[PDB]
Amino acid sequence: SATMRSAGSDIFKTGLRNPVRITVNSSSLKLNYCVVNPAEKLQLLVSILNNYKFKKCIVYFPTCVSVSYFYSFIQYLGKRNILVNEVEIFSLHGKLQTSARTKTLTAFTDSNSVLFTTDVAARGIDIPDVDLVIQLDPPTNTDMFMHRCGRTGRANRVGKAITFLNEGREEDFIPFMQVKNVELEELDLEVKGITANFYEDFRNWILEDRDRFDKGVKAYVAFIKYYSNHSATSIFRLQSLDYVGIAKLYGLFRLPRMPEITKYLNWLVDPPVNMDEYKYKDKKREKERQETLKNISLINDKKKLKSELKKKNLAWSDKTLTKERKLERKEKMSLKRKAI
Amino acid sequence: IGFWSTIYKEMTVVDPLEDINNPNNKISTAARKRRKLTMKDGTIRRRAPLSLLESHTAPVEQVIFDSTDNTVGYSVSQDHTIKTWDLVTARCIDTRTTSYSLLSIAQLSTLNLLACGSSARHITLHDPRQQQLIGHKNFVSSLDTCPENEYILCSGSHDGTVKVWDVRSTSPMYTITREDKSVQKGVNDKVFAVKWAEKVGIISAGQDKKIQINKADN
Amino acid sequence: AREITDIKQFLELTRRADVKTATVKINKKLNKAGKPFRQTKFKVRGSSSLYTLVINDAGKAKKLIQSLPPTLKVNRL
RNA sequence: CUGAAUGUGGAGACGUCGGCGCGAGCCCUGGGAGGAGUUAUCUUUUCUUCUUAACAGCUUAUCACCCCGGAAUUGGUUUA
RNA sequence: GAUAAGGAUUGGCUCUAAGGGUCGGGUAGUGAGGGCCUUGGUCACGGCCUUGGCUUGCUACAAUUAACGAUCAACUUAGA
Repeated sequence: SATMRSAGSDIFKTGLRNPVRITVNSSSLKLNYCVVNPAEKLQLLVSILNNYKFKKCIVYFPTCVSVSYFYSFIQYLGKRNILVNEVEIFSLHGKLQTSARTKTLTAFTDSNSVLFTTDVAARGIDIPDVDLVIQLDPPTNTDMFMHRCGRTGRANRVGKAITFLNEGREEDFIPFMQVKNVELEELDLEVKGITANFYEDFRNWILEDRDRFDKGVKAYVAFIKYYSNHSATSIFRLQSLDYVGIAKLYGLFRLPRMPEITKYLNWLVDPPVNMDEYKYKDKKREKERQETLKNISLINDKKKLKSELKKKNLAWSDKTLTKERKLERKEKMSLKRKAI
Repeated sequence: IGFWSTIYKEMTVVDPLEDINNPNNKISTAARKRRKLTMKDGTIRRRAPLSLLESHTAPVEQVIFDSTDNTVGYSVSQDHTIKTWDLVTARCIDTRTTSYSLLSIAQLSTLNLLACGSSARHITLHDPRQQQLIGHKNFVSSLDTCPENEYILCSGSHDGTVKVWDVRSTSPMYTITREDKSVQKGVNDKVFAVKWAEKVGIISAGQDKKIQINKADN
Repeated sequence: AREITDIKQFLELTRRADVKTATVKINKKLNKAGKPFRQTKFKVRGSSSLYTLVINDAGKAKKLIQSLPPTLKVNRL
């Protein structure tokens, strides 16, 4: 392993008998970072793809649903000729069927190509002629960071790695890498092409198909869970997370009901849009949605009965109802005795 | 038994698609593909029987037309019976019970007899309104009648020998055997078909691939 | 006492030379389905034991009653 | 599913205490089907019956033992 | 009971065996089969032998993110 030192005492779990540890050591590549508002992050990605000089760019995303969702949206942008270049864009996450993954990888390996991939491609595999590596977010574990930007620099080739930061606790990631003997030189990139429309364009593209809305909200919630499972808790704080900024990044117009959203922090679009007139645009699921809508009260009552049965099955529920009775009687007595 | 027409324009047509296409209630994809794989050899015309004569209780081995009436349909089956049929009304008229299963039937209308060769290695003579020929050593599979002589009929059996019989007698008058060097008497030697051709003689065929011709002319 | 399940064994026991009498006992009882039924116990004693055949079918019990020897004294209940 | 002389083995046959597991009888108790008492007032109330022997057939076991396999990143495990 | 919660707008991380079965992809040219036609001779509207114009096969360009869709068959609230 290229980071065999990190698995320190866990090597003896493998059952070594007569072992000999071997360490081999030798500016090949550039390590940059950009500190920008999250809602602009995707736009910045675009401003890199259509301006920088590369043969192959690998763009890393946190989750698989994010890979598919942003791949579709960037394809839609390229349909409108937002970015004009001889760029072919592929997506490759690890939840696909194996044959599709093999075909996508062999098509990308075979002319200027951009890859939207999760951490499946980060480690081990070697695609020649890869010039640019972008980490749209820093990885969940920092040990893999060196792998994600390590796809370049073979034979001291001129390759660049870029990372994006959330402006809130960005002061902790750079020294953390420095202690681990990694120097990240700050890079300033202008956010080209955004005045007022980009989030509006994302929002009005979401309004066309409810599947796009579902994919966007699912990706946002998946990213929130992914951020919850983060090492170096001090550096990556859930409280300091820009929930509104991230939601603006994904084009959503409503914060999903999460414990994080309720505690640490709704309608992003000031004139709200009702879900009743939102059409799924798919014939098979449209009738299912309308049937569920017509059965709103029945499912609501099923959940109400479930809630009551959960109430009666909690710890010493009869005593809790008794205590609520006493508190309610005393409070409703004081509610008039104080006034009189 | 199926009652069919030579002229196919006179029968109701059957549509293999119609079973799975018109109702299309709960036919699965596998069933649909299985049905479709039966029509790969083009779209050939398909017809339904004029009638189904169904009275036997075991598989039917042979059915013949009446040599004179063309409406009477004597048949033999494995349920030990000879049944005569009224083709106009498509029903069984008369039934005769035999002691063993019947494998071949032939008619001698010029002297009014029915020769039914059975699995009991003998041919029974019946009067369709007595004597049995014996000598075969296996299942009697096929029968035929001499066209020029009125009392002579040939029989082929699974023992590899054809035999010509006079109705008035009870023993074979000639026993034809398969003329081949590579044939074995009991390994591959059977007679599945025998024919009395009025212009060439006796035609025999069976387990051996050879089609044998014998003179059988006085 | 002993319980037997074979009807012909019961008939063979009742056909021996030194046999005094046979008892036919009727019981009205419920099955697992809750529907009541009539159960017949045919008891006859051999040399040193009393063999009992239990029949929960009315028709089989009637046939066994009809199949008993005509010279055998039968105790009803 | 034979087994003499001869030589052995088992049951009979064996100190006391502690906790844990299992069974049966008694006690407690719900429904219902009967019977008895009290009832100025209240009391779905108080008492009592609702049982299954030796023997026989089928089935049912912790412990112990056998076969495969070869264990430290030491595992299994009792209230102990 | 796994999977971050359990009145609410539930959708919830990366990699890593399986996640009920089955079926299904274009546009063009030419061979085949069916269907409506029609034309002659032949036997008392119906045969026989002949004449000219929905299924499938072979080649040529797009699609290979079918990462889609269709159908059959399964399934109900673990709380005291």
